Amino acid sequence: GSHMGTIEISSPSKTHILAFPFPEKGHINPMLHLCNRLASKGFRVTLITTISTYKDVKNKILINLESIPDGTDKNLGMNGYFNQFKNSVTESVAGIIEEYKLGHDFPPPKVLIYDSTMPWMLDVAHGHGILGASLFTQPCCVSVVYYHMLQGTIDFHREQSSSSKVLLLPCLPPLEDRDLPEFDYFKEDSGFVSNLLLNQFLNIDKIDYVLFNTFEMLESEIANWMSNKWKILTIGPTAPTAYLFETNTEVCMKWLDEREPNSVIYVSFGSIASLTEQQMEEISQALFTTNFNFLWVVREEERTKLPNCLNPSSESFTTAAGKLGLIINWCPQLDVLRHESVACFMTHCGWNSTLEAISSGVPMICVPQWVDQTTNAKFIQDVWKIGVRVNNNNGENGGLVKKEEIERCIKEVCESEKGKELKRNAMKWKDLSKEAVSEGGSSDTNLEYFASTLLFY
Ligand SMILES: C[C@]12CC[C@H](O)C[C@H]1CC[C@@H]1[C@@H]2CC[C@]2(C)[C@@H](C3=CC(=O)OC3)CC[C@]12O
Ligand SMILES: O=c1ccn([C@@H]2O[C@H](COP(=O)(O)OP(=O)(O)O)[C@@H](O)[C@H]2O)c(=O)[nH]1
Repeated sequence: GSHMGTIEISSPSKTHILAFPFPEKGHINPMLHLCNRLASKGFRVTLITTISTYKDVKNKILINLESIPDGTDKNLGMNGYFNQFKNSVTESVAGIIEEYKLGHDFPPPKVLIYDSTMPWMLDVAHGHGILGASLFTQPCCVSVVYYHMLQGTIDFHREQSSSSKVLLLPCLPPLEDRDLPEFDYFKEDSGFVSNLLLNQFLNIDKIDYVLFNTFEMLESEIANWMSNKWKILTIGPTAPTAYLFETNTEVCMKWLDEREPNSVIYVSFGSIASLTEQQMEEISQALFTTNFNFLWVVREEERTKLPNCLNPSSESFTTAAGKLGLIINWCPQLDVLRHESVACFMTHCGWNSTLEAISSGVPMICVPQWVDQTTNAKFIQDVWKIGVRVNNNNGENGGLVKKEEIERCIKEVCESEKGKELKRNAMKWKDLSKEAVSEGGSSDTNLEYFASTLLFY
């Protein structure tokens, strides 16, 4: 009694978060993990995705799901394709924000978490009166290389046949030419892919929340350098400690359950990369002669590039070394990596696979293909010391990696005493990533900072 007044409560359950990943699995997956964490804190979370990825996201998922049209003419070059994409999703998401601003079941949107490679989405959020959070899907270390490239002072031009160069940037180890992000692979479209990653920093000072899927201890020096400059929040890994529903889960878990512990080489080049027939044959011949079992993901659209001596969703093998192999179109990667049967991970070093391996304690054989995969491999081998990087036959990044070189790297990681060290290092980093996302860890604290401040008056 006695008093008279109204109390108003701002809590996660009446706070509405919008999330909009770039429509590729290396962008969708870290976003979905973050959304799962945010729903667990009680927030209302709506995931917006393009119609052509919608069924994939639906199969994987508390989370409200909205589709938007693709904006993909499929007939234009990369520049016109992306600009149509930008225009379509700009009006699409603006529309959704406004429906929800006038709705009554849901709270009005408080923030839009958008993919860092769609920086024009900050203009949509701010133009419609809500906060913007930019989710980077690459590590801090390679992201700052893009910032220095955008600043245009340092010369990143390279004529690698004339001389060799080493680049020193603040709070980064020296970077050889092969350590830089790889854009020449894209040939005529190299400038476009380049611009797309440089432009992540066009509005960096206007972003309300700068979110990186990494943990501070993994990237201490450069994260501090970026925290001083832009007040970033390292919130990773967004994947949980010991999930997304992936395909072939029961098949892969049953197969791995029937293998000896620490006996399986897990091989994946991610969702996008496509290897030449020659490269596939080098890998095949290594795997069929090594002293280990193997689980090798070859995507459906890549099966025809397999060697002549090998359509079918999966194939089982006894190898020429007496071991067992399984070739499959897709696997639950996080569950595979955390299986006791897995000895090591031959990976293209996409950032999600890298951080999922780190979070799982699995040493890597690095076969980087392009963009940040080269830089990631440099850190895996020489900084975190949890893998070895293959050497391309010719000196180049697009050069063939021979079976003998693959074999050499298997023997080092899996049979040598150096490999036992690499595995010790990987369990150390596994514990540190677990510590970062547990109560009082830097990533747990940073993600709570994001969540708590959303509630502020
Ligand atoms: C570099 C890029 C954008 C930045 C994000 O990190 C996602 C990657 C995926 C790979 C890359 C895109 C940029 C667009 C791409 C060139 C695009 C392609 C168009 C094409 O004809 O071949 C591939 C699909 C995806 C793509 O291959
Ligand atoms: O057989 C597979 C291969 C990949 N992935 C997942 O797909 C993502 C691949 O992203 P990454 O950044 O490693 O490389 P990209 O596909 O973008 O080249 C990661 O979340 C993997 O966990 C998977 O679930 N099953």
